Amino acid sequence: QGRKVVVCDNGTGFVKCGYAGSNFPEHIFPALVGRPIIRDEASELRSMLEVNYPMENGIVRNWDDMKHLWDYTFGPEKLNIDTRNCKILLTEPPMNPTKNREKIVEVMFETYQFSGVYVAIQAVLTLYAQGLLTGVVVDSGDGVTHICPVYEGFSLPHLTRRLDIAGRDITRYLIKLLLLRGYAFNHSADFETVRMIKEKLCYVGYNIEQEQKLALETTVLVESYTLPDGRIIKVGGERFEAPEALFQPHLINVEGVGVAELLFNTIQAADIDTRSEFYKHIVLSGGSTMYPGLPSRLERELKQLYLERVLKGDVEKLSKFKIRIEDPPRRKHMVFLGGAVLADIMKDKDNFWMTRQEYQEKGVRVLEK
Amino acid sequence: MAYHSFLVEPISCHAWNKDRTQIAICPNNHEVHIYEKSGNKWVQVHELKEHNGQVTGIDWAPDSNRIVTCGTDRNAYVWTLKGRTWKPTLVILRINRRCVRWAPNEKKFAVGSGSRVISICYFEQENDWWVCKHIKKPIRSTVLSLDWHPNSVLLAAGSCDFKCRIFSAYIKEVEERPAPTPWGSKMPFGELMFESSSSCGWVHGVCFSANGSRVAWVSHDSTVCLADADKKMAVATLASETLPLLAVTFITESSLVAAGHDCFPVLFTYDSAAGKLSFGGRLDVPAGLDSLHKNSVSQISVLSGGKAKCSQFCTTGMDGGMSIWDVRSLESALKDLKI
Amino acid sequence: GPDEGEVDSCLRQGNMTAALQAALKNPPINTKSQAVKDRAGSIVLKVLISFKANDIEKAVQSLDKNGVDLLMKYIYKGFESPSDNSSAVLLQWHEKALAAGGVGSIVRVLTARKTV
Amino acid sequence: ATLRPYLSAVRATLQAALCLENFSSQVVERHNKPEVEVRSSKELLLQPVTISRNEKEKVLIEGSINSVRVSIAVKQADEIEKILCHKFMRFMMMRAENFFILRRKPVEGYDISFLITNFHTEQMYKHKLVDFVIHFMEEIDKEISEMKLSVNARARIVAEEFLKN
Amino acid sequence: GRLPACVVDCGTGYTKLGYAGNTEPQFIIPSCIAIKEMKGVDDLDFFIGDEAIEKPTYATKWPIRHGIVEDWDLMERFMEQVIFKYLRAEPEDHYFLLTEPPLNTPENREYTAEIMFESFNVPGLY
Amino acid sequence: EIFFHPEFANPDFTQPISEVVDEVIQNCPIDVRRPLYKNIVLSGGSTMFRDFGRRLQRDLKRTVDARLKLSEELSGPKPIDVQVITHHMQRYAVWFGGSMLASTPEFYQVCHTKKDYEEIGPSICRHNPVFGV
Ligand SMILES: Nc1ncnc2c1ncn2[C@@H]1O[C@H](COP(=O)(O)OP(=O)(O)OP(=O)(O)O)[C@@H](O)[C@H]1O
Ligand SMILES: Nc1ncnc2c1ncn2[C@@H]1O[C@H](COP(=O)(O)OP(=O)(O)OP(=O)(O)O)[C@@H](O)[C@H]1O
Ligand SMILES: [Ca+2]
Ligand SMILES: [Ca+2]
Repeated sequence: QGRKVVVCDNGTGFVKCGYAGSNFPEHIFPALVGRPIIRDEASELRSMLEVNYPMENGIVRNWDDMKHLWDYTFGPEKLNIDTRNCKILLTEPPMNPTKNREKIVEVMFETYQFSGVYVAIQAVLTLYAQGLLTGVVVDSGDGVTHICPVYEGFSLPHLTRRLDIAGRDITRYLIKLLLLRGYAFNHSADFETVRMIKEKLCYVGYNIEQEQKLALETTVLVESYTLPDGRIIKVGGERFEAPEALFQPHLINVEGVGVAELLFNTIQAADIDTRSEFYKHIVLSGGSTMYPGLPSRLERELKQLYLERVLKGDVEKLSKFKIRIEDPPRRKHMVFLGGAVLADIMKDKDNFWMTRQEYQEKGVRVLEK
Repeated sequence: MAYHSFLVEPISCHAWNKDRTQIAICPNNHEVHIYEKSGNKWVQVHELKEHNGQVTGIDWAPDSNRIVTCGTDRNAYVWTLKGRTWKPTLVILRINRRCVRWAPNEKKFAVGSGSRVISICYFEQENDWWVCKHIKKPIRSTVLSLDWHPNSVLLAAGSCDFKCRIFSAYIKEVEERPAPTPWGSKMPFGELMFESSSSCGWVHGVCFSANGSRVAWVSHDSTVCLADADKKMAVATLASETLPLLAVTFITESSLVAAGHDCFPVLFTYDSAAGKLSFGGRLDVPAGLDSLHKNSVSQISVLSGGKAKCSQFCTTGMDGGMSIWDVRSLESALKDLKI
Repeated sequence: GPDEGEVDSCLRQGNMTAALQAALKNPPINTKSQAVKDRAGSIVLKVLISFKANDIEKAVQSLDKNGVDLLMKYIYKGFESPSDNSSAVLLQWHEKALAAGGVGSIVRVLTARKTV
Repeated sequence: ATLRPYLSAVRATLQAALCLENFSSQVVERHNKPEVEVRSSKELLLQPVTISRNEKEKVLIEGSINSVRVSIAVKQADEIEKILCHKFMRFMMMRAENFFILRRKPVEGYDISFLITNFHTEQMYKHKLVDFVIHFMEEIDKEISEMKLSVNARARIVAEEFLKN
Repeated sequence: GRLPACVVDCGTGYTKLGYAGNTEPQFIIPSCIAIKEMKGVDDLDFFIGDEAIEKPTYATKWPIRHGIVEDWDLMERFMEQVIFKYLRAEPEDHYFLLTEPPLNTPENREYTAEIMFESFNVPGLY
Repeated sequence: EIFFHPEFANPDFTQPISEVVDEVIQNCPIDVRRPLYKNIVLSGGSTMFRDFGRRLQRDLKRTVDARLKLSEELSGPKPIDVQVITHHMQRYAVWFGGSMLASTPEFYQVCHTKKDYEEIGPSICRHNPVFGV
């Protein structure tokens, strides 16, 4: 009846698009515009192709590339549908400029001439799949690890922090770490390779002292891995020390205190009537939330920063503090599914969605927000 | 006495089909394999790569023809056959942290894990989704082995807390009420009906009888302990000179067979008269090993006959060999073995 | 702990079987005091040390399974303090105990949560 | 003092604490490690047992549900034998990458340390492993003695040759 | 400091040894070592360089195969004679810079480090 | 001539050195490709043969100019500079570079100390710093 609704998440590095209602994404392609100079369709050929990213750290840099990216996202490769005869729902990042949000709908009403549009907050959509009103949505993709606090369907822009450490930075940390270990890899040639190795064997440990101990003393953390060239490398403690920059951002020469310290200093910096509520509902969504062992470390450090500062040494008064974080099994793309749910729910619900006629008559900023 | 060399690595879980026509197993991998039997040689037919880690538990609902599986992937998959492809459905376990078995009712499954909470789970047809309520009362450790009783309302499980408790995971929204059992009258979801008295050794094995009168379990203190509610929940233990047992199952109402780190399937009988357990002996008598499997047994299910009169015993171990046993051949071999 | 005189009488009598059988009575395993456990361990060690080599088989065969486990545990506790060449006698005793109770004895010794 | 029954009780204890199994971490999400090494759960750690054949040479076994750590302190007769033992134990420790049943550092208060993991216990025969330990001890003794004799011989030859010129 | 370090590049077909800072190598020898066809100083009877190519009482062996080392002990003896017999410089009183292949393994670099630091006790290694 | 044509004495090899160098420069980072094609250094004894680098640079620049023309014919490009360097000590360059590195003061700062070797372990020699630029 509504001419097929859809949902598209255009992230920094990985774009995930799926039909509304789908429990997963119906197409997941790498976000990179490629050009030739000689006489997942672009990622296959990158050694001899000039690749560019339209969405830099969440924001769009080159509209001439973003337009073609949209034409390739709605093209006969992944979606294969008419933009003028189908509605859509895009995902936006927290702390985004009003100019960006305006230009988005502007280009979605004029360039693509869509008949339907429905934007929503990624921090809100990520919790929407979990079915909650108040919670902490922390997104760590390839651009930046922004920590957003949501409450009653809204996010305090004065409470939304951000750590400049992303999956790309994890890759660079792993590739830098392996070099010291004795091996040798290139900064640009084996980029995706290093990213894969990190995605595979690397992780985040709970007890850094005990993990370092297990690595130095025992030979149980050391695992082997085969490369594309056929040669094999054996990485040990480098597996965990590389992702450990997520907890302490001083290991990569960055300004900040750490994701755990950021979340904790943003938790105690809330209303005292909401402090016991926001500490019991924290949603983990983003590519960097698939690192085996992040949940335990977050819970532990969050426990530390509310027992050294909130309890101030009081051991007995530590148990009373609620501590419950949920690492969902489908947390890898909660932003997408959360949309795929919303777009399925508000498919034909009243008329709370931007129209083309309302975008052609008047108001490119026709946004009830 | 029919051992089949399938792989070189160890085995995780052993499952069978309704008519025992197909067998399913996992080889400590991110995927689970399903093989059938076409003649003397066996050949693989299905492969499921849904889980994202080493598969720990897997059980197949016979009448329902539907196999559920849950392991290190911190998730559960209620796989059902869809045409020529086994489609898996992600049943949320809701656990922040190694066992699974369907009920006799084949309507809800128990998922005992390291979250110190026996996560029972039924299928809500109202929301077209699986829900998992967690029974965590009086539970201090992971659920090694979980086995149902004939009531399909009371579950038994051994823990790393050196005890084998028999609690109730009865969801009153998926079945009718439960009749009065000898193990108690008050049966509520989360209510602890029974427990062990051991303070040593881990309860790696646990299985209830067919009559539902007695519940036995194997502890890792080189000791096996069977309890009978027929004699006011009397507990009868016995220390084996052999190593610890890993899996425990009953062949008859008074005769059980079990193996483990001893790497050799053993038989035992418990006299209701005196009220004590007795050892039958070594049913598996013949690398360098003196037995079929070159490692410890890891699981032991029943092929056909029931827990009152098993005609064939299926044994999976850490040796990578499928040990198919028969009570008839075993009784024809060892003449000094009273079942 | 155990009683010293009951063992001293059988020791004076020459009947080592009675002394060995009495030394393992009421072992301080549930006890929290390390002194009582040290005393019981030292006592059992003293009992086993004076014993002749060829006669050990009978006395070892006279004990029970639970007693074999308690003796194995006490021997493990005594093994942490090797002195006055008691290690050889404790070794022969460990061999006899191993042959008697099998791997189950030591397994029960390692799996034990409360012991001497 | 020294007997074969010592390495028989050692072999038996090694056989008893080779009953390990794979187990996931209960504290960390999707982590898997040796229980005996980190010692994080007191519920999974068994009572460690020590066996001493003498006041100088002994073997300490610390078992777990998912690990078995065996430390071995060999006999020290002379200073040269001690330096050689340290050097050989170190040389073996460096190749801990090859020996997946040994660890890079020796246990405190022991000569050498080998961590037999549950993963290592699942991909190698327990009987063959016990045999490997026993052979490790007897070979340690014999090889140490042979090395001593060879070294002494070399010193004698060099001294004689230098004196003859 | 006051003295000069030694430089040694072991190639497949020819080994180039000398002192750093010099215009040319102080000794450019062949990559082959003489051996017997064992206890005592049996390892001290080892000849390297050109004086091993055509030995008749001994056997001529090649160590560096395709840039990578195949037999470590032989290369060790060769470096020994290169240090004492060909260079004759105090190892404890001098540093050393060794060359690696393009496909040199990390473990191989580790082993080389072990042989150079533990046996020779070099004051510097690179 | 066996280098310029491997097909002469090897049935299991058909690639000429020109093609090998071309693929090596092309299969690497594009941003450093021009630099790799600019500084082509000959090392080892087997490269001391007369007029080797001349023919090498000839074939390389030939294929390069060809591909450039092909790309400029269908273009609805800048001059690719290529240079094969011939060093004076190209016979033993591997040792020469070492002698030139060890002569600098930085080689005393970069070289792993025996102290660090005994204190930390063999891993101290696992990563050698690069200086001199
Ligand atoms: N198993 C894994 N463990 C840890 N990190 C991973 C894993 N898989 C992918 N990643 C990382 O996640 C990043 C991308 O995640 P994701 O697609 O969820 O965010 P994004 O949409 O690309 O970024 P943003 O939302 O900030 O624009 C990659 O850089 C990758 O390194
Ligand atoms: N005057 C010469 N002109 C050209 N080639 C020569 C000359 N003399 C020797 N060669 C060749 O050079 C080869 C040795 O070269 P080089 O010294 O670069 O290799 P290496 O360093 O010994 O071994 P690797 O290259 O594996 O390190 C010999 O095989 C020989 O055939
Ligand atoms: Ca995202
Ligand atoms: Ca060379």
